[PDB]
Order: sequence, then C-alpha cells, then structure tokens
Amino acid sequence: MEKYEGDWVNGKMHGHGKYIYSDGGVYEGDWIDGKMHGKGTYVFPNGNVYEGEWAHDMKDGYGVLTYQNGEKYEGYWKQDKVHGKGTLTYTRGDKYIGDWMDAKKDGEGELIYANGDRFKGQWADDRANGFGVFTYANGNRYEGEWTDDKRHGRGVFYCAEDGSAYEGEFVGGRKEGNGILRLATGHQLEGTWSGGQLVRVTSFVFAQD
Amino acid sequence: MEKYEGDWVNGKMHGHGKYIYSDGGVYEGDWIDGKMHGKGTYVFPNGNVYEGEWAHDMKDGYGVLTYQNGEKYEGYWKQDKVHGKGTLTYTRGDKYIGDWMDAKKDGEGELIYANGDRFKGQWADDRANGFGVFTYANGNRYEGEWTDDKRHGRGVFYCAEDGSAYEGEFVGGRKEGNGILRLATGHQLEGTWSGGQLVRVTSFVFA
Repeated sequence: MEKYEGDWVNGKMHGHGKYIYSDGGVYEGDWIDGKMHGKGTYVFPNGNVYEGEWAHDMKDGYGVLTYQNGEKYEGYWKQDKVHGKGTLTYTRGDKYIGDWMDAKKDGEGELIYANGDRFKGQWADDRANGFGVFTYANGNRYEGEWTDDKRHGRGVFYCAEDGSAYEGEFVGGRKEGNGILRLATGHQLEGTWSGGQLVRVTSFVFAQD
Repeated sequence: MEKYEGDWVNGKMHGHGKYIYSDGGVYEGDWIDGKMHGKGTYVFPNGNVYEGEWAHDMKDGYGVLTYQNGEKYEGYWKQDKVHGKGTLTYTRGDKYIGDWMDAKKDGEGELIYANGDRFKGQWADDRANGFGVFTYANGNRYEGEWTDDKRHGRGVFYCAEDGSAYEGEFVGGRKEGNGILRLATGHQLEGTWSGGQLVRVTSFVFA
C-alpha cells in the first residue's frame, strides 16, 4: 500500500511532499503536476539513494547517486540518464571525470585508475575513441589515436623497461606496419612490424647527435 | 765491358772474387764453379743492394735486400725468390713479418700498418686467406674467416663507434645472411642481412 504526505494543488501533488511507494523506498522534496520536480531525495528499495534536481518525474540537472556499494556519481542528468559533465567513482577506487552522453562516456574525459594508471583523451560509446594519452603505473606511456579502447592508428609508445620510444602505425592495440624505434643509446630503426614483432628493417642509423 | 779479380780453380772462378758486370753494378764474395755461391754482396745498377747467402748463382738462404727506395727485406730466399721466414719493411712504413712462398705471403703472417691498423692470421697468394684478426686504429676489430683480403664466412666484428658487436656470415667484406647483433645496452637482434643492410629480423630482445 502506497501513501503521500504533502501539499495538494488542483487535484495533484504540488509543492513539498513525502511519498512512500508500493515497493519499499520513499521520496521527499518538490512536486509539480503530481510528478517529482525540483530539488528532492529518493531512497530506493535496493539501498541506492539519489539527492539532487528532478524534472517531469525523472533526474534532470545536477544530482548525486550513491549506490549500496562504494559506486557514486556526482554530475548532471537529463531524463533519468547521466548526461553532460559528471564525476563517477567506481567501487574499485577508479574515477572518471568529464563528458557523458546518454549514460555513456562521450567527449573529453580523464579516467584515473586505483592501480596508478591514468588515461586522458576523447571518448565515444563509453570507450576511448580519437586522441588520448595513457600513462601506465610502471612508467610506460602511450600518446596518439584510439579505436574502441585500443591503440589504433598513428601513436608514440615509450617502454620504461628499455627506454626505446616507438613512432608509427598501431592495429588492434599492437604496433603493425611502418614505424620508427629509438633506443636510449640514440640507435634508431625504421621498417615494418607484424602483430608487435619487427619483420623488416628499412633503415638502421645511429646519429646520437 | 766485363772484368773479374779473384781466385781461379780448374778453368772457372772459385773462392773469394770481385766481379764488374757489362751493365753498371758489381759482386764481391764467394764463388763455386764460376757461379756466385756462399756469402757475398751484389750492388745492382738500379741501386738495389743484396748482402747474404747465394747458391748456383742465385740468392739462397738468409739475405738482406735494401731497395733504391726505403723498401728492405730481411729473411730467407730459395733460387732468387723470397721464401720461408721473412720481414719486409715497405717505403710506406708498413711491416710484414712471417711466412713467404715463391715471393708471395703464404702461411702465418703479421702485417703492422704505419696508420696503426694491424692484421695477424693466415695468408695465401700474398693476401689474407683463412682465419685472422684485423684490429683497426679507430678501435673497430674483426676476428674470423678471410677470402682474398676480404672478410668472408663466419666472423665477429666490433664497431667502436656504437660499441656494438656482430656474429654471423660475411660475403665480400660485408655482412650477408644469418647473424646476431648485440648493442652496448644488452639489446640483441637475430635475422638476415643483405649487402650491409638488415632485411629480416628472426628475434629482438633486451638483456
């Protein structure tokens, strides 16, 4: 059995009001035309809680959704979906700050991982797409083009293990086709890579300069 | 206008004797059966001078030939040809010490260059053939097989310029075919070289 305690206008809930839904979990805050509208808080049966701005019975504008588990989103909503600027903390400790579209990461975004890794760059369909920089915990670093959370196209990868930066084509997160490899010495290699293994050397200069 | 002044036996020059030849240039020393034989010296018209051992009218045994120019050979002769152990100084300043055959370098020999370079190894037909070590003035060094004064077959070459060492096949004084290349880092490369350019990579590692 559902129930309400608040302000009535015309024949509908309007103004401040607290509402208990048939399923466990309540709402307290602002109402317009019998819909949740304005600043209010919802406590869900599943233990999740939203407090922030509503419009036409949905989360719209700035709001904070904290989950039963660590997960917490602080940012903007449009029609009950995460939309625009937003910061999401994952249970893991990983954090995304940046641009959301239709409950997916889309645009400029920085994801700082709990393992010390961090990526900043362009996102599309909730995955890295376009330019970006991944800096690995170990000291390895990528800078260049991404396709579907994979290093794809022209990129520069540095390997902390042996120095030796690579400049060239990437395919499916591995270096493929023409490229250049500088080692810490000043030794450079030009040629072709096949699935991350060097096949052919075009040039083999030194020129430390 | 020939002439002689020395010892006669039977009907020929025999014992000590000095001889002036038709062309300018003389001989003074030992004679047998009217031939230069034993210890004696010849001063040639061309300005060359030999002093050493003779047999049957030719240089045979140990002798010293000093030339019109700086060139000087100290070693063994057989029938007027440089033969066996010998040391030759060139006008250049270069020195060869070692084994000669029929007036050509043949066997074990060390050539010390005036530019600081040095080769030691096996010679044939007056050129490096078989094993040997060339050490370059700059610090570069080769050790392995030679064919006709060229690095040919299995060899190890070190390049002082980039402190890298290569182990593999050489063809015509350049690295060709399968080989391994270690760099100063610890990075090693396996694969095939063509002329002196890497074509194909088998392995690539860091140590």
